[PDB]
Amino acid sequence: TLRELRGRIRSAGSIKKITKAQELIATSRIAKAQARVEAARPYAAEITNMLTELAGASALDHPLLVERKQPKRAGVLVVSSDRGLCGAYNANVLRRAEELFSLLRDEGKDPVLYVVGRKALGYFSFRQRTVVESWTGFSERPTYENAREIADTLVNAFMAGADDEGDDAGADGILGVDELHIVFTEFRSMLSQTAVARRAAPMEVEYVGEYSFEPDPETLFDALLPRYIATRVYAALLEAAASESASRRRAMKSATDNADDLIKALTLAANRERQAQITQEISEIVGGANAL
Amino acid sequence: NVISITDGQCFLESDLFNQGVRPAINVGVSVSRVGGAAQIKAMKEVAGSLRLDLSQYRELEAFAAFAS
Amino acid sequence: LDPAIVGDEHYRVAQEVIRILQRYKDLQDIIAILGIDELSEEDKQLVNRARRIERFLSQNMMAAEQFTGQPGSTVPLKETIEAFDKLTKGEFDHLPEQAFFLIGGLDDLAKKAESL
Amino acid sequence: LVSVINEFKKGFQASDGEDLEKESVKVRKPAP
Repeated sequence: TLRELRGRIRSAGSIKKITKAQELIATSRIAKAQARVEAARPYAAEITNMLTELAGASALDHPLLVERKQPKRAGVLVVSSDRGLCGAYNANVLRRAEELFSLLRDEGKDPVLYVVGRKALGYFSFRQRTVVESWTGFSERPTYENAREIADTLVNAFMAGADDEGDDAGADGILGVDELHIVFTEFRSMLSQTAVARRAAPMEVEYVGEYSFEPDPETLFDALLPRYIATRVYAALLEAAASESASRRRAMKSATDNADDLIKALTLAANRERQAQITQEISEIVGGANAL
Repeated sequence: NVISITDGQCFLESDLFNQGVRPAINVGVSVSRVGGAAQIKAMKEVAGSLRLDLSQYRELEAFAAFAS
Repeated sequence: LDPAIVGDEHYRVAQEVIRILQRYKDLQDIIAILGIDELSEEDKQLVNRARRIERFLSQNMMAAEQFTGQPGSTVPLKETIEAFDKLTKGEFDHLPEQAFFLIGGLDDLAKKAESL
Repeated sequence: LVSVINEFKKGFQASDGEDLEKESVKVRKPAP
């Protein structure tokens, strides 16, 4: 037939135009994301220097510095995106999460998870697992308040495991967690993006070898640590968004490149069919005319 | 008709020639029904599994943009 | 092919294989441009199953002895239906795809899969 | 007929239904 070919040609052309426009828009957004991400370095460096200098002459004792004596359970947090067409970004994140789950399964500890993003939330919803809480709607453009509240909730959950023995929550009243994990993706290069999972719940000290504290040094230390946790949580989001957009661009590029060849092949088929039809018609009419 | 009557064929396409390689021989289509008696025993012994390796290389090259 | 002549299990297996292959053929139109990313996992599982089951139909008949330089194989139909029922269950998704290319039987299947 | 349907549906039952990095803190003090 002929009409179907023309319809598919028109549809493919429209699709190619739309994909090209989307790719150009994503390439435009990449620069703004890169400009935004690199603005948190000075505060992080100064807060790290402050914490190190304060803890240098301070006592080493804190619930975030001490460990639970028993392996009860371990929490985990998984990041994701809020839109599709991202490529293998979600697949890589989920595979890293699954391999981390397999690694923690060897210790017999039942894990608990927190999810951010609609896609991963739905993917785990289809699967049979528990979700304590879900945060959605701000992956494209993050801000400090969400990171602060996430850090506060996670720190409170960690603090709720002071005397959790067996199934007994103790004086806490609620069964708590004993370990936390972070899974995300970093920004190695414009074309290098690898998923990374790291552990950051209990702090640890390494001596590298070899002021005046007006308020209580212990009070300053205890007040300062949550700020450090919140700053790290905030620093995660910008890298996540930049990696997501960088992964997004190539998908549109390859989509347009693959869409062109369909147009080419359909054009060839249409031309062949037209030639066959006209030659058949002329053969039939001449054969009919000559017979008389 | 001609490919049906004869046995074996060699395919030459414009894509590789335009790319820059002068001898333009495809690896996934050119199959010859000739037996192994044509090649000398030394030739058969020294060279083997070339076509499958080239086919899998032509399959892998499509993902040169993803090294992860 | 009819349940009057052949047992019900063979009929059910053939029907399920036909359904899976037809659904994959239907999805072929969408998958050919964007890929697997746009589709949901509820169809990703079917895509993977269809790929593996279609790759499993390959065989090395003895008539290629003068081409591939390998002996042939024979498979009784009971083993065939058992293996296809096992594959349609979906247990064998762990193994890599390239294992099933030019394989003789399920024992050879497992040997090749574990040897790689 | 609808009463019989309700009675049967009440009677009837359904058969269906390492690689881990760690974040630390640096102290200038020599190791004790």
